[PDB]
Amino acid sequence: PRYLKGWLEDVVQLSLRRPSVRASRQRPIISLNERILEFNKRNITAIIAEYKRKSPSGLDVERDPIEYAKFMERYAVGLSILTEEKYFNGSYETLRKIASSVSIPILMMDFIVKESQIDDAYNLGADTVLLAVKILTERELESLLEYARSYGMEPLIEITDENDLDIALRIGARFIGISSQDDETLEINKENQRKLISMIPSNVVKVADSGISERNEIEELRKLGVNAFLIGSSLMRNPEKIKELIL
Ligand code: NI
Repeated sequence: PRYLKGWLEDVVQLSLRRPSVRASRQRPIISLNERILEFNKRNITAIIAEYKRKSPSGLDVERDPIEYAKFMERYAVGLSILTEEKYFNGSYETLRKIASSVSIPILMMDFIVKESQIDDAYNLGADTVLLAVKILTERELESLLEYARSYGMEPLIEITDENDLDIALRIGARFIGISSQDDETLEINKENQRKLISMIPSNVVKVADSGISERNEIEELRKLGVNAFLIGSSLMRNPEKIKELIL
């Protein structure tokens, strides 16, 4: 990984030492990016419901993961399942129960810094992973995209700024997540995100996460070409809000 400072460095250290998993996957890769494209065809607002009990931003909730995934199976374009343990309270069991029970696309959200972690997603039943430009070297990014591509997964590559975009495009990314939050500091900038989004080739599938709770915020973002929306906190707190966001 890159040399990092502070909480991010700590989590990348946790992550290098994370025990891998052994399981045979008993389900297909259901492609998150294609389904998002499919919901653009039908003009259905395409929302990735995130399941996370905790965030470094101070969310701290208990709720049943299986009931949540099931409720979201009906309206979500896919699910994002936090598996990082220390800062998000996630776990691989959560992903495994979640993947066993629904048949919409599932993304594994963690801090992937080694191949066995992508192996962990596949064996647990996730259909794709998030990669962070910001914690990987360019050679690690490229080869971890190649490695996820080899289980037939198109990874979601997170960019926070323009230098991230240049590295992402160069390494071949076609599925890009644009974060308003910078993870190393927790600097939130929604104007920086808007600029960044206009620079992305028309040919990449674009996912946006702010801290989205409002329908107008989704609408603005769609106008700029954003294909799908990663929404966590507000749906952790009121799942049924999803209905009003999809309408
Ligand atoms: Ni991130």
